[PDB]
Amino acid sequence: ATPSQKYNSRSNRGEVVTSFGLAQGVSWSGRGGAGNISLKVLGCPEALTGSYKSMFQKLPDIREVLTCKIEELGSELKEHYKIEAFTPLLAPAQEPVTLLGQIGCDSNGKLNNKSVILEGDREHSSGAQIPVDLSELKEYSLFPGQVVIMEGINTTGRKLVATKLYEGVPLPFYQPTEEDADFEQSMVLVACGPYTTSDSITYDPLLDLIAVINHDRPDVCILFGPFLDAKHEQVENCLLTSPFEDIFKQCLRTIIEGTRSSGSHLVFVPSLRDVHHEPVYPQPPFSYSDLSREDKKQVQFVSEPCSLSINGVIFGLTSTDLLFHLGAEEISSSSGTSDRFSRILKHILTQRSYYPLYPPQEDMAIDYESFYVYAQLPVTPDVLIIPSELRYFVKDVLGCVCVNPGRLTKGQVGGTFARLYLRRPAADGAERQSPCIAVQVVRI
Amino acid sequence: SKPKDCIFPYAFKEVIEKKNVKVEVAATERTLLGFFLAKVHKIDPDIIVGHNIYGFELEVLLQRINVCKAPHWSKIGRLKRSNMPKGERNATCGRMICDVEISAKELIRCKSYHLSE
Repeated sequence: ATPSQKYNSRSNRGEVVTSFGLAQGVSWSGRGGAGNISLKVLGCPEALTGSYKSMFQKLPDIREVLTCKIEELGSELKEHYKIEAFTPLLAPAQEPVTLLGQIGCDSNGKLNNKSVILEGDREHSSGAQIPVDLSELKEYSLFPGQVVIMEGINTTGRKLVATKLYEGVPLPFYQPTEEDADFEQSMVLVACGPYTTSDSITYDPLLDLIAVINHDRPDVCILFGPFLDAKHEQVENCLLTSPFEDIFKQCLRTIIEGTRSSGSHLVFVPSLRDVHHEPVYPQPPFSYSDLSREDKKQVQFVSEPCSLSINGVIFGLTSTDLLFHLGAEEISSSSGTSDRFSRILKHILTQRSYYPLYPPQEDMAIDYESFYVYAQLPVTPDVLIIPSELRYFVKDVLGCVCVNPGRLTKGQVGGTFARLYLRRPAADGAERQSPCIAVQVVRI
Repeated sequence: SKPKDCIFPYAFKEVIEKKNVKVEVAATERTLLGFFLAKVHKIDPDIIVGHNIYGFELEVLLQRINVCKAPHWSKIGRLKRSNMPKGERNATCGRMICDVEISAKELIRCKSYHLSE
């Protein structure tokens, strides 16, 4: 009786809240399934396809993974900045020295400037840890697990007085081919869960999204989880009269059958808040066998995180709340006039990972053996999709268009979704020419 | 010597002379380093024995000699050289340095090899 009243009685339906690129109206209409559509998952071994490999780790394997991470990042930075040689962390040196390590706190609390510790690599310093003093450092931006190269003074061998922080270097952009530039204009809708209010199970926002997808007939639609929220009140207390798998199948069938007339490709991205799936990062694609032959060409299941090229344009898809996890445990020297979102996005893009923070948030299960292989950025994505509980935004950082539309339903009230226009301009020019022409974040 | 700022207590020279202690007061670290170099060159020992020489004292001494531009740094060794590398082992060529800590590690088992222990 009561549930789903406030959302249904909303008045901000159809309001556009953010625009980026070129000014556009509300008639965002595409060709649907017409024309050539190139949807291919790329990168490392392909985004993992099987269920998984293990639910049991070994500490030396994690040690090896972390050591390899530090070593490769340090070698890349050394090749870029032409560093002559690194110095062991524990060896005293009167002259200023350069050190390679990873940032970390000395306790279980929040990182601050008085609790920074640099942990060296196994190759050079044999995994030694030294406190770091930031009194003489002008500009810095540090979070735990950040592979960094510092230039400082260490005369006693027990403490580093840092003086310079080298800036990270991102991966090269995807190099277009002659065939990739021959494609036409396309539209991609992006939405993230939850798809129902905090007190209802009717999934009215899901039906509204289906209606919008049918109306706008986009070229591609990406839907992030959770489809069955693990934190939902009726779910966490086990009040439902049907199995979680059956309800998930029912929701997936409703989504697929609803957008059958539109002819738009559907990409379902899992999240760690799905009850019926394995809660380990990275996650395998959704399992679904009741699929007809006609729908096999319109429905695709991808992993999390995913590197997915749509018409030659790379998308980085992740359902985890990386921005909120990383943004809480960061320290910077400037707080007056600085964009926190741009800074954390720069960290994400220059750290060469989909979840660079270590150790992760307390409620976060990560399998590092599979993380090291299936969760690395192959190149710098052309468009980055990072939905988060924070405020919706669209920012151009380091040539990458990062869009966060937010949850489709925040608490008891409705949320927003996003739409993007894609087309690749002429190859020759000032190198980087953004394929993503326009982005629009619109309320649902 | 007084490093940069402090000054010797009054009548320090006279009290030094009264207690017949062979201590030569130097007004600057550069004078101290020159006095040490002259003493080493005149005595010319074959073996120099100290503690934590190869992980501290030798590099500190070389750095403070270079910074203050002390005359004839090569008097720390036995061969006349012009340029001092930043090559720690070859700096004191002609004399053997005996680090007692290293030999203690190589010979005697203990919890820690500091001077006090």
